[PDB]
Order: sequence, then C-alpha cells, then structure tokens
Amino acid sequence: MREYKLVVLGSGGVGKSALTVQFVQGIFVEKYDPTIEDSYRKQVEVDAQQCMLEILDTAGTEQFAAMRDLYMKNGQGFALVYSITAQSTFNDLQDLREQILRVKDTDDVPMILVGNKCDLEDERVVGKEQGQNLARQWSNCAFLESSAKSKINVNEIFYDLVRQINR
Ligand SMILES: Nc1nc2c(ncn2[C@@H]2O[C@H](COP(=O)(O)OP(=O)(O)NP(=O)(O)O)[C@@H](O)[C@H]2O)c(=O)[nH]1
Ligand SMILES: [Mg+2]
Repeated sequence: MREYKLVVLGSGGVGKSALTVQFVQGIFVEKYDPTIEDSYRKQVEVDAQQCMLEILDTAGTEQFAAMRDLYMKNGQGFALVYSITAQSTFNDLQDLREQILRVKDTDDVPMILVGNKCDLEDERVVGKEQGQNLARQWSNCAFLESSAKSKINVNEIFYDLVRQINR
C-alpha cells in the first residue's frame, strides 16, 4: 500500500471541507465553519490496489499567500476547487495554480480542477464550458463538476489524483 499526499485548496466557501468530509465520512456538512487546517488519512482502493491517502483540507481564507508554500512543496496532487456560484472563487484559481508550479519548481503537477456546488444550477455563474476551457489552458488538466451535497463526482476527485500520481 502506497501513500498519496493530496491537497484540497481554493478560496473560502467553495466546499473544500464538504467534499473532503463527504469523501471521508460519507456525511454532508451543512455549516460553513472556516477551516484553519485539517488532515485525514483514509485507506481506499484505486485500480485494485490499497492506497493510503493523506488529505490536507486547507484554509480558503489566508492572511498571506506564503502560508501555503510548505503544503504545496509536500503535496503530490492538488484538487483546485471553485464554486460554480461564486465568480471570485473561479477568478482566484490562477494565482493558486501559479503558486503551486512556482513552489514545486515544475510545469507538470498532478491536479484536478473542480467546479463544486453543481446542484445549485439556479445560482450558476461559472459555465461548465468555462471550467473545461480553463482546465484545457492548464496543459489539459483534469476537470469535473461536483456536488458534495448531491454526492456527484466526489470520490472521482481523489481517485483521479491517485491515477495521475501513478503515471
Ligand atoms: N448546495 C451545496 N452546498 C454546498 C456544497 N459544498 C459545500 N456547500 C456548502 O457551502 C458552505 C461552505 O462549505 P465548506 O465546505 O465550509 O467550504 P470551504 O471551502 O471548506 N470553506 P473554508 O475555505 O473557509 O474552509 C457550507 O454551508 C456547505 O454546506 C455543494 O456541493 N452544494
Ligand atoms: Mg473548509
């Protein structure tokens, strides 16, 4: 069983914790309690192998960007999450992507772009094609739309990072 160091990051309120807790506990967290930093270890199976996932659930609201440097250096795969209902959270993604690539000093890092809250179609402001096209611009990055609430594409976020790391 191999270890995989995964990092969930993105701006405040996008559902990083809701996705992570849905994945780990199978429960949807309705409260919005801002994260400082939480970590989970979970044994899962991907492609018929036991995998030990270390999942870092990070703060969306940081005092300064350099707070993220260490977990970027240590992380092997990154789920960059925005909310399809929150324009600013999509806008914020480029800084985060660039910071990962700078800190890890490389062009190619396992990553998936996640448009969360896809159950809130009435409130959608980020189009699906918009998200797909950003992922494409990011050197054909993986992309999905998820819902922690409706349990859509939650496991797939983490499984896809494992598969990327295995390449
Ligand atoms: N309808 C819906 N609501 C959601 C989804 N994900 C999260 N939420 C809700 O959005 C709010 C913020 O979620 P949360 O997981 O705390 O976001 P976060 O990205 O971890 N915030 P922070 O960066 O401060 O830690 C919560 O009220 C949560 O229930 C989703 O897929 N659909
Ligand atoms: Mg959180």
